[PDB]
Amino acid sequence: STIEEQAKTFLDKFNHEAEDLFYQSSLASWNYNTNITEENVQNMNNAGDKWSAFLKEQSTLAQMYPLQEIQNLTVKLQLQALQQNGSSVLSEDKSKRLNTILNTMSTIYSTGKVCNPDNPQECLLLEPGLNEIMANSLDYNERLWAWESWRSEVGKQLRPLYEEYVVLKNEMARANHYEDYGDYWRGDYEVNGVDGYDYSRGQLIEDVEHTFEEIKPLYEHLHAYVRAKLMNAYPSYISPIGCLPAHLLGDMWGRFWTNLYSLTVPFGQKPNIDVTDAMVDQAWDAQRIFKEAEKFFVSVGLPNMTQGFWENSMLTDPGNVQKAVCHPTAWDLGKGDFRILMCTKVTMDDFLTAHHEMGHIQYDMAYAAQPFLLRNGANEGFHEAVGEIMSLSAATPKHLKSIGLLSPDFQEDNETEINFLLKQALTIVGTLPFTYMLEKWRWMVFKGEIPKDQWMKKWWEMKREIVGVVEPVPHDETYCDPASLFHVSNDYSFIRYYTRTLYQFQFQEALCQAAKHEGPLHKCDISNSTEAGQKLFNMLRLGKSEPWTLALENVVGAKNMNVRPLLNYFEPLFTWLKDQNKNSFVGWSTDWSPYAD
Amino acid sequence: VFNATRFASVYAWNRKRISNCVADYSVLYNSASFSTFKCYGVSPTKLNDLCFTNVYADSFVIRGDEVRQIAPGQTGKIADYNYKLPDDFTGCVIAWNSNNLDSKVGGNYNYRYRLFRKSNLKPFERDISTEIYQAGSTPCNGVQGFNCYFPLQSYGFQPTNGVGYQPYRVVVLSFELLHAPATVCGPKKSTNLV
Repeated sequence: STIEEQAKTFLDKFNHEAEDLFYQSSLASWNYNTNITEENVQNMNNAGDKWSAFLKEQSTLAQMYPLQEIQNLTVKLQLQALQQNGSSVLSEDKSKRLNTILNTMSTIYSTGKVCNPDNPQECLLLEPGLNEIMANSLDYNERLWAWESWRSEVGKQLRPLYEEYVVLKNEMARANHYEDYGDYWRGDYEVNGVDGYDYSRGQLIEDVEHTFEEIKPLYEHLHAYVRAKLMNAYPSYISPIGCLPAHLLGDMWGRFWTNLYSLTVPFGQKPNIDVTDAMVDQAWDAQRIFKEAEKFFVSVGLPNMTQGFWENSMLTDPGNVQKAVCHPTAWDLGKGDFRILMCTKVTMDDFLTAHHEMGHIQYDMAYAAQPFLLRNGANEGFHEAVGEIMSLSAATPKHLKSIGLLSPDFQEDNETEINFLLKQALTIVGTLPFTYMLEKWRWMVFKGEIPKDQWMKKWWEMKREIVGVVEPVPHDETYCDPASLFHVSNDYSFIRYYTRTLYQFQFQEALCQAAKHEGPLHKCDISNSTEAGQKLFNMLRLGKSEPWTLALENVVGAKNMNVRPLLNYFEPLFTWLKDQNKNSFVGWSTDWSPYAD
Repeated sequence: VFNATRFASVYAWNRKRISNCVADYSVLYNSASFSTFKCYGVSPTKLNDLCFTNVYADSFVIRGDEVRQIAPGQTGKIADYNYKLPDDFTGCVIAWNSNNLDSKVGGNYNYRYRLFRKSNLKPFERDISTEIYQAGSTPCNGVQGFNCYFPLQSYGFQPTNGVGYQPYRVVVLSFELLHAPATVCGPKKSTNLV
């Protein structure tokens, strides 16, 4: 009689009908990625539209069950996502024009290219063409030509398409009773209905801004060290208290500094840990690479992989006849069908990536018993965070020596680990400032605090203050830097990468306390320890059915994000960088520019 | 019985009456052709020495995770709304993976189930009624709509599905001893003569 019974009935029949259409929609995309054919391209659109229109048809009946009469927390969470109308709230024109802007901006990204200034005939596309050249390019002009010319025909041309994306997406948030479109993404962390665990959407701006203050002393030292090694190349453009060029970050957007690890090696007289030459002599293939990782999850207590998982895996690309995307991805369809599509070579990264790609599948097995709408991570940062903790355990010399990759007589000391922390710091400490910088800029533009003319004026003004990077060539409001980015042009969450760093480290410190490991954190290894797996398995099966604030307390015992695990794991590196920076100036100034003298 | 090409749906499950013959259960247990075999109230080795008056062999197909709901005094969707075992049920359960037969490319919707019912089914009760289920007080009149749903649902069957959800053909034998004379008995021996 009560609306509760009617709501639970609508939710029971929704999981069955949605599981069949969702599985066929994801299955169609699998055959399209594994094999490029005219039949798979159409099946992805038909199966994709059938499932896309399914939620639109169920959303009409979901708004007829108010959440005020529902006293069940698990029931409101399932209807919380269905209550949203998506693009239905937008006008007929604004709703159809939105997909045209997303498809137009996404097409220019893949079709965009920059012709070689020296070779006008040869014109290389950004990916891989422009992303690979900028990685190993040490030239100042060669890197500036592709970096400066890209945003000229892209950033400038995408400005009118980006303006519509800002006005169109805002109309959707306002129809949803949201302060703005920026608050739309913050809704993933929204927590309500539980006394004391409530997490407001606006509290994210204060947490990300409060936690970033503690990372400054660690990043300032890491930035001063990188500027000292590269200061001998161009002392005029690189000031001691200034900032590093934007195109010298090692790649197009300067997201990860790992490419600079070669020249930033503190000690070149000592060997480095690499499994490439060790795996070659062992004569291992893609079939035994995943098998070795499957035994790791069993040592911690996690169930093994189903027979269909290993049988349906795609270990390589059979030439151009049948082509697939080598980009590692973990595909979860449904009905217990788990698969991974990746191109498997013999490298030290593929071994670490195998644990990451398998972490997503292993993570999907815990909450697989939850309802369709309840199957998901507690937030957007837990997806890749659970997979990083698995890779961090494999990179430790203790895990490598266990399976026999690294020689048992390999000497492990400060000089050996100091070089390892620097490699992980560039990929970790390097993305944090860039993530908080770009993510915070989008929130200000969407909120309306930055006029359209100040988009670029505030972009570089906040860049030197956050990441300490200055533009070699000044740009006007015509250019759009985020327009060229992959996540910004594809309408994907860019904040999930910032929180992933804080979440992956919290679990690393908590899981190692259960296994009773002593010494530095980077020396910890969760293998052979079945006590840490039982504690992490509890939250793995919860998913988003419970507030992420509550599930996070059962693991690390914290009700919010904390930077403490970031300082301890990087503590040994901070102590060494502090001494090497005594002869230099720690930090940078925002009053220095390469074109302003 | 288990070799039959097609089996009835969980709601359509057929009930076969077996009587007036001899039963050899050693071939089914030692054949290793079953995925899971369990009995309730009677041991498998004692069946050969016991004579039963009536033996009912149930046939149907259910999900892998749904097999755990088959037992005396169980619960769940398939147990309450489809097939339930009384607390005194003395029979046995048999199941094996049908993914190599029932499941086919594109999916097989021929096997359905009853998702909703106004109450829980009684022991050994089969209701094929397709009448629309009314969640609330809003009239339905056989027309789908708000608070009106179709109870029967089709099991998704494809070979790419997980082993847990793979369809399993289950044969439930109901052993009931009534006041009528006993006929079905275990096998014989007939040793050598001297």
